[PDB]
Amino acid sequence: DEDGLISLIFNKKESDIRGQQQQLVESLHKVLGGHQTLTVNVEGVKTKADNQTEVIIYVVERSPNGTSRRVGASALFSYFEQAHIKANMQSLGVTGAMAQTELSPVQIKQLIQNPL
Amino acid sequence: DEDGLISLIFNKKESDIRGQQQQLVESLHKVLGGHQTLTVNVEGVKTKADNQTEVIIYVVERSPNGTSRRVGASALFSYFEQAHIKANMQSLGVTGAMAQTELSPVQIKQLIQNPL
Amino acid sequence: PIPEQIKLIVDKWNPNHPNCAFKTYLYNKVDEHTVPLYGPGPNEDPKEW
Repeated sequence: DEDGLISLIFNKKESDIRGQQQQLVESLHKVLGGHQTLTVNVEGVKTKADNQTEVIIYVVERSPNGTSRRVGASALFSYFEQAHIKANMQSLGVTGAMAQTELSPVQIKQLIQNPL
Repeated sequence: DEDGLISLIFNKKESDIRGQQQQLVESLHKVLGGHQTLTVNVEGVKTKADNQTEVIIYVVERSPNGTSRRVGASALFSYFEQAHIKANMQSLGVTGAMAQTELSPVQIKQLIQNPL
Repeated sequence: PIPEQIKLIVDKWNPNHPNCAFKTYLYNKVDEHTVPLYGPGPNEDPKEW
């Protein structure tokens, strides 16, 4: 979870993603609120189909004391799945998202008991 | 082991234990970390001598999916015997503890090979 | 006994689970130690589960 990796599927061709990567990364930064304490990093880009591309990201957050660390994957996924944020993501061409952390049974039970 | 029963000896009179049972149970809950996923239950209270009382407890743990079950007796005893936890227990008047599970020979051999 | 059958049929064709009559369970594989999670939700009879 500490590695903070979120996989995003885009309904865009790989060449289009790479061709405008600066813009894509900044738009993701804007979705996060645009503060200078958050930085979006691209871990990888992979074609999945003619017009489907997976983009793996993480977000580095800086503390008031200058320390930096990655936003945990579960925390970042939780933000992106919020209805308002998901809609903004869909406007960028995102059609899905996944975190790598395998949740514990108690975490899963909590999510089922409180799906919202 | 699934019944999760731990017997505790207190250096307190029975009337004192019963008279402040709410407080005693919450202090045990605090020793366990105080989370709302753990609940201390009193199975029985028995006088053993003028200023000695046995209190039998178990702990119910709730999973993220809303399921509940008792903490196994061996697991609970293992927690309470840890040096830091034992000291906290002694501050509540606990002078001894016992689990009912009869360990297997292989379990006993493991404990002797790794007493810590 | 007319407005009962009707309500029961309206109940059958519905996701509210008052004897939904379309009740089948499918087993989704999940590796340990995530078994303790899940954990049904709104209208799950522990009987069926």
